[PDB]
Amino acid sequence: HIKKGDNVKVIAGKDKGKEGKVIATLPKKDRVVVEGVNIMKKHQKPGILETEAAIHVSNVQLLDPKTNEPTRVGYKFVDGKKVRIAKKSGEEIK
Amino acid sequence: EARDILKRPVITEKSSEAMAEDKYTFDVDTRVNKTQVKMAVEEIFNVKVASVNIMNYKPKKKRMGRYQGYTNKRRKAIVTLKEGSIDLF
Amino acid sequence: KAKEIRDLTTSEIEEQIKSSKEELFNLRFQLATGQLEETARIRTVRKTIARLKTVAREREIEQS
Amino acid sequence: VKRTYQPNKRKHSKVHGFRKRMSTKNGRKVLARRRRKGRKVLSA
Amino acid sequence: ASTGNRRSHALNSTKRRWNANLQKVRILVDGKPKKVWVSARALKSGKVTRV
RNA sequence: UAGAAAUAGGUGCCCGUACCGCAAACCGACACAGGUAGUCAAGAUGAGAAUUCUAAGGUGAGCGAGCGAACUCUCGU
RNA sequence: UGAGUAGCGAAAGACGGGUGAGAAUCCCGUCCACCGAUUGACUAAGGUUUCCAGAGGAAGGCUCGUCCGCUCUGGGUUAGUCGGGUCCUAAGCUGAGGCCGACAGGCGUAGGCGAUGGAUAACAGGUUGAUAUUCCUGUACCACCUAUAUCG
RNA sequence: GAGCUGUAAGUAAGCUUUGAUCCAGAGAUUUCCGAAUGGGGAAACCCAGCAUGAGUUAUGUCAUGUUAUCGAUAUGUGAAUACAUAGCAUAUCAGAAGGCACACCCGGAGAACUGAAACAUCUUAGUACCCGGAGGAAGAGAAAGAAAAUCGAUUCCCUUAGUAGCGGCGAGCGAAACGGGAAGAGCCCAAACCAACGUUGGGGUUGAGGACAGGAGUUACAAAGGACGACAUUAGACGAAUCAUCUGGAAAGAUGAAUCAAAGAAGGUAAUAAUCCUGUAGUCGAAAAUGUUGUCUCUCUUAUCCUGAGUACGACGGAGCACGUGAAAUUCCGUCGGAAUCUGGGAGGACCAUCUCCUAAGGCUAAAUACUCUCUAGUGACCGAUAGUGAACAGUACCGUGAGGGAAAGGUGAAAAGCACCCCGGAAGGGGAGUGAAAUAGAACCUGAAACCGUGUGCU
Ligand SMILES: [K+]
Ligand SMILES: [K+]
Ligand SMILES: [Mg+2]
Ligand SMILES: [Mg+2]
Ligand SMILES: [Mg+2]
Ligand SMILES: [Mg+2]
Ligand SMILES: [Mg+2]
Ligand SMILES: [Mg+2]
Ligand SMILES: [Mg+2]
Ligand SMILES: [Mg+2]
Ligand SMILES: [Mg+2]
Ligand SMILES: [Mg+2]
Ligand SMILES: [Mg+2]
Ligand SMILES: [Mg+2]
Ligand SMILES: [Mg+2]
Ligand SMILES: [Mg+2]
Ligand SMILES: [Mg+2]
Ligand SMILES: [Mg+2]
Ligand SMILES: [Mg+2]
Ligand SMILES: [Mg+2]
Ligand SMILES: [Mg+2]
Ligand SMILES: [Mg+2]
Ligand SMILES: [Mg+2]
Ligand SMILES: [Mg+2]
Ligand SMILES: [Mg+2]
Ligand SMILES: [Mg+2]
Ligand SMILES: [Mg+2]
Ligand SMILES: [Mg+2]
Ligand SMILES: [Mg+2]
Ligand SMILES: [Mg+2]
Ligand SMILES: [Mg+2]
Ligand SMILES: [Mg+2]
Ligand SMILES: [Mg+2]
Ligand SMILES: [Mg+2]
Ligand SMILES: [Mg+2]
Ligand SMILES: [Mg+2]
Ligand SMILES: [Mg+2]
Ligand SMILES: [Mg+2]
Ligand SMILES: [Mg+2]
Ligand SMILES: [Mg+2]
Ligand SMILES: [Mg+2]
Ligand SMILES: [Mg+2]
Ligand SMILES: [Mg+2]
Ligand SMILES: [Mg+2]
Ligand SMILES: [Mg+2]
Ligand SMILES: [Mg+2]
Ligand SMILES: [Mg+2]
Ligand SMILES: [Mg+2]
Ligand SMILES: [Mg+2]
Ligand SMILES: [Mg+2]
Repeated sequence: HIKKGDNVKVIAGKDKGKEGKVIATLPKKDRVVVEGVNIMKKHQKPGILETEAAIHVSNVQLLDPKTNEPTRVGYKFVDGKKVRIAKKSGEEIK
Repeated sequence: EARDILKRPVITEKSSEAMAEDKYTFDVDTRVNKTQVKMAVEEIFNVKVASVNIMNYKPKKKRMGRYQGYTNKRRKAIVTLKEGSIDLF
Repeated sequence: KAKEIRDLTTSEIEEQIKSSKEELFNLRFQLATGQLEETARIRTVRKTIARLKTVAREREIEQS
Repeated sequence: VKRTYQPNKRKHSKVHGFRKRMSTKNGRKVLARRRRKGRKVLSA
Repeated sequence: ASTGNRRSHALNSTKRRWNANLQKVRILVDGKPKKVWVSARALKSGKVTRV
């Protein structure tokens, strides 16, 4: 229900309250990589790389198209297709 | 089936030294006789074969951590060419 | 590719099987001499042969 | 001094090998027991 | 043949068998004459006729 | 017995083949003074394959350095 | 704990040079010494990669270790004629039918399997780090096939 | 419905919205050994025949099919031996073989330690083991019964009852009928007698009957099929409702204010979440295959004679019956003998007579019952790494000629962020510097007791 390119709000963790694009999705581990969220400093042998580390998908939430408030997402059918729709408003999600 | 008989060329220092004497070394299927190897070489590389020498290699004991095992058993054929030449590279 | 194979005559399937087995043989020899480096071609040809033999058997079982 | 085990490939195969076990009902019982216990090696 | 017991005077029990009174005669089995072992009681009964 | 050439050219498969092997790799739990079938058989001496020293060839033994008591072991008077 | 105690598994080593962080212990050299009806050479069984090269030194090696039958990586065994099968039988094993036996099975005919024996065509030289009567060179032999003129 | 090329990091090379990886239904492929079956053989190998096809001048080589034994059918051919038969050759069938959870079940065969405070009868025990045969259950079953006022096949549960009885009348062994329940079902032949050419049809099936004079069905009662529908199973889909602050590395905790509920089961998420996620209640869903099923259909039907003979039964020897041969009926086996024929025959615990009940010596039959290697969904005042499986990572390592025996071994962190860089060192290992909430969480990685081993010293 959370896809690459989505605008998400971080609702738990160190960066709670920040918004970012979902760079990557790891469905097997149920984790996503959110740009600017959970920055790790790794010791590169052949400096100090600073790059995002994945966080659990349950720590991010989609933002409603209308109110721009976090919303759970349902599913509806329109001409034989499943479309994400917001709970808070009901408008289809991009 | 000729391309099933021959698996791969063997490129080693000894096999290169044999290549200098028009002898070509192949790993072959473990169930084939040297007549089949000669025919397969003739069909694939359009050369004349003077003789074929063949030998079997037992599985080699090998390990990766606590996992000890064996390599596959091998059959090695050395093919001496009467005429022609084989451009493996 | 099964759709593309299905439009070939039985003899043509046999002709493509032989040439695919020839390309596969050439790839293995290149790999053994450290000259291929394009290793994904091996599995592609292997599965293509499998598809070609699958259809040959399918039609050889519809005819009988 | 001479010890009890003097190995012999042929002797070992003929007395304890698979075909010798298959040759008698009690040998087949041995094979069945070893299959039931889950042995990697059923015979020589 | 059935199994039972041989009993001593002190009633000690020992396993024993009771064998049939088999006699080797030719009885024409399945049309073809053939010498087979047949019980004397069976011969008395009359189901099997010799020769 | 019933019965019914030379020459020339070509073809010739499978399995074993490494290494140790009177042993550091075999049988003895050991890189263990033990056990392990056959073959080859130099010179001097000698009846000899005995003996002692040598040849071919191999080997210096997978803890050492001192000291030169008792006692123990092997050896000489 | 016993205790830095017993032991460190038959023996002759010395020195020079080298390598190295480190050397009685590895490499090379000279001298010395031991076996030599064998401590030499070659077959068989058995083992099954221990073989070769390059790299290593945690553990293994009764000390040490730069070394190794140890570790890592890559290699190495070539046959018409050698030994065995496509030949033969011995003991023994097995055994169509068959005989016998509560069952399971036991025995046995023809036949078969089965060497430790019988038959059977290749030798000399060279060459590798590692294979050689197998590779190369030289010179042969045996069986079969075909082409150009009695078998039983 | 966006990632994917197993575990399982690593690249490299690629696949994928022109729908991949993945899940389920069905297909195709499926080396070699193994009953192993062309022959052999020390399993996973060796060596062949025949036919067909590649290839070669040709041989060598290869590919494909076929070739075990015993059965079955049908074509010949042929002995001793005249006819015949035995036998032999060929084609056709593909019936058997072997395995198992073989736990439960039926049968064959069948101990001993032990108890009797010794021991032989007895007991352990018809148990263990072995062997044979099967099924999803098996066995039993339609009264020659139980009984004594009548019941009405079998099986299984309760009870009768530790009673009656058996028993070196010791140790011990130990019913059944009645009554209460689960389940419930009855049938087919042989015979007399007819029709035909002894063999087939018709007929008949019992406690007195028989001879003669639409309704039932593939669960027994005869046996093969189709049409349509239903349901269920094997993938899935939707699925209500929370925000803020505080402490924190992180909130689900605390505090304040809300919401949902046919959903407050559960698990996950950086600490303890009905409202964040996966789910839950509830609802929806099948191209294909598999079942169970209903209707239609489709099938079949409308006392003159006989009544199971080497039988019942008896003697001797045994066995099974709770019962040890006893007052021992009732059931079975070996040997030997050996009936009656509705005025018949059998039982009612020796036996006789009456009375009463039944009708042997042919067969078939669902359910109630037994078990769990399994599968699906769940449960526990069950274990929590010396426990719980032997086994959380193994019938492995290791031991043994072999049968066989048989371990040890779980935990970094929320996230690899798994310590760039500098210094001593050949390395190992350290001290810094960084990451982290924590590095005495640094991989021999949670906590880290005791024994044991050290360094310093207040008193001695
Ligand atoms: K060799
Ligand atoms: K969460
Ligand atoms: Mg060879
Ligand atoms: Mg050699
Ligand atoms: Mg050695
Ligand atoms: Mg030594
Ligand atoms: Mg020794
Ligand atoms: Mg010795
Ligand atoms: Mg002499
Ligand atoms: Mg001497
Ligand atoms: Mg001590
Ligand atoms: Mg001291
Ligand atoms: Mg002392
Ligand atoms: Mg002392
Ligand atoms: Mg000492
Ligand atoms: Mg020593
Ligand atoms: Mg000497
Ligand atoms: Mg070496
Ligand atoms: Mg050491
Ligand atoms: Mg090595
Ligand atoms: Mg026999
Ligand atoms: Mg018999
Ligand atoms: Mg021999
Ligand atoms: Mg050598
Ligand atoms: Mg097989
Ligand atoms: Mg076979
Ligand atoms: Mg066989
Ligand atoms: Mg058949
Ligand atoms: Mg068959
Ligand atoms: Mg079974
Ligand atoms: Mg069974
Ligand atoms: Mg007693
Ligand atoms: Mg059985
Ligand atoms: Mg059975
Ligand atoms: Mg959902
Ligand atoms: Mg929800
Ligand atoms: Mg909160
Ligand atoms: Mg009757
Ligand atoms: Mg009795
Ligand atoms: Mg009785
Ligand atoms: Mg009685
Ligand atoms: Mg009676
Ligand atoms: Mg613990
Ligand atoms: Mg355990
Ligand atoms: Mg550190
Ligand atoms: Mg450090
Ligand atoms: Mg540091
Ligand atoms: Mg650190
Ligand atoms: Mg701590
Ligand atoms: Mg700890």
